[PDB]
Amino acid sequence: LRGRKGNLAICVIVLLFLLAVINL
Amino acid sequence: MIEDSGKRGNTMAERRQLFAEMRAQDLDRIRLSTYRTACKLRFVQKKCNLHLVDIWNVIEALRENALNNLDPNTELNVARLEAVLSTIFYQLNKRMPTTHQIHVEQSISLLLNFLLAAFDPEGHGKISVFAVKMALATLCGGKIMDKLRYIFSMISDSSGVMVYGRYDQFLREVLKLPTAVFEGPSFGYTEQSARSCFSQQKKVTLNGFLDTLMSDPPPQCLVWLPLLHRLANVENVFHPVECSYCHSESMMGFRYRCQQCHNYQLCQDCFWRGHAGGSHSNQHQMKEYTS
Amino acid sequence: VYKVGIYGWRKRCLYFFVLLLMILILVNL
Amino acid sequence: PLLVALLLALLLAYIMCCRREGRLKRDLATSDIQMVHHCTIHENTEELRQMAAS
Amino acid sequence: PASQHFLSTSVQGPWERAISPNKVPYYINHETQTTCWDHPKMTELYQSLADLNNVRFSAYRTAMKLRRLQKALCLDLLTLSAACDALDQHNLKQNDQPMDILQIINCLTTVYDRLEQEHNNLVNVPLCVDMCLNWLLNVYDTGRTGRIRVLSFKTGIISLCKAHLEDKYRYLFKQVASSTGFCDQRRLGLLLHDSIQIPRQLGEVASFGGSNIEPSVRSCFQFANNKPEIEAALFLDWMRLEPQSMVWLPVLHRVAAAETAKHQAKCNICKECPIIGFRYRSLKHFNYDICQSCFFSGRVAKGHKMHYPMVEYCTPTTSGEDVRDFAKVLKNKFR
Repeated sequence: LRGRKGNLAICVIVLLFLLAVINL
Repeated sequence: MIEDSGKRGNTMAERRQLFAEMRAQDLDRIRLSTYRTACKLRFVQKKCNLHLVDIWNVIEALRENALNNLDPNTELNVARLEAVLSTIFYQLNKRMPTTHQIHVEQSISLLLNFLLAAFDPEGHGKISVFAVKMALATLCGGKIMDKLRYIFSMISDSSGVMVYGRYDQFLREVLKLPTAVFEGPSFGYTEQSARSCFSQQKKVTLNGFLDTLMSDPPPQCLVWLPLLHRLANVENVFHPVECSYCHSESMMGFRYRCQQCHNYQLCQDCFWRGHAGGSHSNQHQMKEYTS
Repeated sequence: VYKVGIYGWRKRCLYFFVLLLMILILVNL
Repeated sequence: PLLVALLLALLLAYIMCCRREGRLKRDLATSDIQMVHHCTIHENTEELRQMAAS
Repeated sequence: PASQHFLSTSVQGPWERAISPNKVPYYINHETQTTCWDHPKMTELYQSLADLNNVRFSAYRTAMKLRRLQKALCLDLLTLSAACDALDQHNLKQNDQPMDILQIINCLTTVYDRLEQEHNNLVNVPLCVDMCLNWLLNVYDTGRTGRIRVLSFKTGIISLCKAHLEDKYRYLFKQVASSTGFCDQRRLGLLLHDSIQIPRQLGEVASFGGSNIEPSVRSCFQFANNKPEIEAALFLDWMRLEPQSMVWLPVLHRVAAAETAKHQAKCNICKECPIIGFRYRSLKHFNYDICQSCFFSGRVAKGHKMHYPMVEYCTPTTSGEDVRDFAKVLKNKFR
């Protein structure tokens, strides 16, 4: 589903965000 | 026979009502004969809703009624001709929206009564094709250029040169229209109108025809011909300027400005009815603004 | 007779997140 | 990084300033007769499914 | 019939409803010597049509109304092959052969039996036969003589069937051309006359040059380099030139195709996203896309220009093509 693909993309965004936070 | 008498009485009553409405519009109080004739023609066109019909609708309708390949001087017999008006009526109805539609009988019966007044003063019931065709070509809405090109096409030969006899008959037919609106003494047919408009020696082309009839000023016997069209264009123009005679906050229609006095402006009603005041004099020149 | 639906506030918040991560990571670099 | 942050602020300005766009004002300029058309042109457009059913 | 006095008041004025020996009612336009039918189902169909006078342009109006009719008549379910087999089965090959009511009834039964066998839940044979007879005799039986031509019926069915546009063009050309494939002025004029009998039935004949077929033949034979006869390829090329009196059929094909189109775009007036149907993109400004719902009403956003060019997408777009035309419009606005 487009909604489910978007939700997994949001999970990708969140994991990238936390990775960048711990890098900082 | 009895139903024919009833229909004749109804048509006469409708014509009388139309003339009473025209006289009740106070257009006869207009001092200028040209503007009075133009206003009467505009009121007749608006009441008959003929401003919504262009020359092309008339051309297609006469093509449908097999009038394109007929002699111009063919007297039309008295008949119902219900499909004849139905052609134009349905052509308009298919193009116009439901809310933007007009009456069925009043729209055309008044036009027929006015045509009878203009071309059949003796009640003969026989009108030539040329007279009605020229009346429909002139009184229809749209652009004056297209109707004038059509007229020049039908008053000329196959070589594009206007025929003096055909042009003379055209002038005869179109100068009966001022007689229909009681402007005979104002704009009546004269033996020297064709000579004044055009010379019998110089050949007039389509370009020459357009330049001569739209010259500045136009010829006296047809000066009301373009002006009425202009009266159709300026009839809904808003001017946020005050007046000087009636002191109107907003004036709609033609604008007239005096080039002599200071801060003096007049509306179309004040100008056409001869209204004047102050140190201004009536002989002063007026410049016409259409916007 | 007006019926249109597209998630708009979600788009603004996504653009906000992209903006802040861009700021943060360019600062880190 | 100051130039970078300035460019990011320039981005955010039109990211948030637009706030989508209105449609009711375009209805206001639209004539109510044209709005009557808007129903009818949508009525047969939404009847496309009932075109298949019929 | 008893319904005569009841439904004679549905129309007024010169229109005069009359009954036929085949018990199908019809109006009369007596001074034009033209007559049209109106069945109660077609009466309510035309009443629904009369509220759809909102189309600003001419060709769009004709195409949309004809598509509505074809879907309502369920004749869009008919293919070229079935109609061709049905007409060849009844030996209706001579274009000038007089056609009585019985032969048309038999051919219509032949078509609609197959149509019902394919569309049992969508086609009712007697009602569809009555409706299609109503329409065909509306177009080509204005004299109430009960006799029509095979060529006119063929043209109507082939135009109103489901087939490729060039396939219908080729079949109609073969119908009007001789055994050598050549078509002179007279056969082209007859075909154009049969074509122009259709818009006059609805009332949009004058917008395409009227009923005068002579300018159309003149243009076709001027494109033919004044050749005495024209060929199928030249006929196709002149048709793709989009003449005034025949553009309505490709506009119908386009609207039929775009009825199922779905564009990922937003209407720049009514803010409708995604665009479903016809998408219109301005070729002067940027990011201006309008749906046909507001386009047909004549309402314009930001006003029109000195020239306001428009492209009309009827199919979902290709990203390469729209990036190319976006580059073109940036180039245009740069100058």
